[PDB]
Amino acid sequence: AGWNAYIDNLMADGTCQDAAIVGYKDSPSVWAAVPGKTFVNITPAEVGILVGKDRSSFFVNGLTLGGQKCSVIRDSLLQDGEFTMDLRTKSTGGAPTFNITVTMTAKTLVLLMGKEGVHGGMINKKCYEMASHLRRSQY
Amino acid sequence: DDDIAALVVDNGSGMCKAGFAGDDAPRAVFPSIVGRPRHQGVMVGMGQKDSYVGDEAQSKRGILTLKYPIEHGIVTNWDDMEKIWHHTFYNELRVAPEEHPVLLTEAPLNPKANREKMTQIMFETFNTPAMYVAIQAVLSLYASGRTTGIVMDSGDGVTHTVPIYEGYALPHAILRLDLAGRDLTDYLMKILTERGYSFTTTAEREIVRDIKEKLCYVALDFEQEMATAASSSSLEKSYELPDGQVITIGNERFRCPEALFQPSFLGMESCGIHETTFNSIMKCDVDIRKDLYANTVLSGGTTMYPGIADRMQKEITALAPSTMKIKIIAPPERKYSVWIGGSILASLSTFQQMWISKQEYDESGPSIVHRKCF
Ligand SMILES: Nc1ncnc2c1ncn2[C@@H]1O[C@H](COP(=O)(O)OP(=O)(O)OP(=O)(O)O)[C@@H](O)[C@H]1O
Ligand SMILES: [Sr+2]
Repeated sequence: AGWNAYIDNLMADGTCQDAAIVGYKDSPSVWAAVPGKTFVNITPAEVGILVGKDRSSFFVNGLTLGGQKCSVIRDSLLQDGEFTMDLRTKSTGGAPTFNITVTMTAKTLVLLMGKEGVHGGMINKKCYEMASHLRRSQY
Repeated sequence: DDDIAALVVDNGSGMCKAGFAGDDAPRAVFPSIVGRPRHQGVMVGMGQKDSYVGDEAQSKRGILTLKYPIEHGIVTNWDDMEKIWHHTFYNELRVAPEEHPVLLTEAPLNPKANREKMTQIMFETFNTPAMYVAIQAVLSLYASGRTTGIVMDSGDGVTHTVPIYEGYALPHAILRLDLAGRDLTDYLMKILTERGYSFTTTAEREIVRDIKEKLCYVALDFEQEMATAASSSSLEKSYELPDGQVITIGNERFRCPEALFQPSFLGMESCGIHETTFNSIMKCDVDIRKDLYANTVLSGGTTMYPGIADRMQKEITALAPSTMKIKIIAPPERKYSVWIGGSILASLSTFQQMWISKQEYDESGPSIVHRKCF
């Protein structure tokens, strides 16, 4: 069912725990998201941070995605033929943390969060192959 | 169990260490040089072999011209690195590349196209079932049993301070210093020759390497240490030439490693090692800094100097906010940290879902290294 086929796809093999497609164009808007998890809640401000002209203060300060706080590991989001930013989640009170890749396509922002113990590269590679299929679609 | 086990290959600027995952120490440690005769050579107890590689080229270094592939951690010469690797498998470990996955290590901040050329070679030229490329400082950390921290890695050609959050190096806060073991062998020979000494014959250019490694020390207070060279008695030690002759070294022993803390001694504008750990820490996420001060780990041959843990502590304690618990970690097996961190990692069943497989390389090409190795 629409953009939902991408997300139910991303979720298919029991490595991710969240997925979302977000038009970052004009007012940012989630177009499909794993229901009731974090990215269903992403907001314009945070999108503004992800696609911000200031590409540096997110390293000291951090960023939130949902209300979830996250350290930026790599950012090559705005960089051609790269498109990825890789992130890890901050904990309090011992909880697990999780890798995230965000991939900018022409119009969409695809984000995908691993289960605990899945490595940043499976996520990066998977979120990037899915987004390829947006970019080779004028999306 | 041996035949099958990944081969860990650690590619250093001065030294390469290669072995089998699940092992305690490197099985082959060798010089990182290719040496071609520059006069048609060959002993008649060898083929017309005009590239000697590793240590069988150290012991003819005087009669040969030596090329260094790896430089400041980065590979400048790709067919002579290809030679080194062929010698790693086929002559040092006596292995077949098409039956073992390889974990190759790489420099912090290693150029894009380098990561791809070593994915390229390994797959197409050695037909590797699988491979992974890990940054060296991150395997130093895992081998100390840690996941968050900052490593200060000082080899032969470079030093970097790498902040790592949960097994992931933070590339923006990585800082590179081009002053490491060779810079210190060189500066030792000049202060020794300034005392009217003579290191005039080839082998003996390599004899400063052993004084450096055998007698140098890091001073706690360079200043009160220099006048605790003038209150001599116990500071001069002697070294014996092959020639029969004697060397005596005194203020030089601690004045050599001091170029790490004060690179003005070397004529360099760079900050020393103590400031660079502190300036990577300041570039990281506000909420992991306290973790990075509690886990400062040193790794690499140039961190082996007596006094370097204490002097690193004393110095980071002066720049750091007046409260930070600062725990400098200097595991006694730290000349080999990058290799035993990779041996641990490539032995966990965890890791087999972490490699780039032959299949994936076909699927994607060489680019995939950027996706999967972070
Ligand atoms: N006890 C020691 N004191 C001082 N230096 C030492 C000692 N033992 C080894 N070294 C120096 O450490 C260097 C080798 O360390 P190492 O194996 O970490 O470097 P490398 O891997 O070849 O280089 P790089 O990180 O630049 O790639 C040599 O310069 C050697 O002189
Ligand atoms: Sr090294």
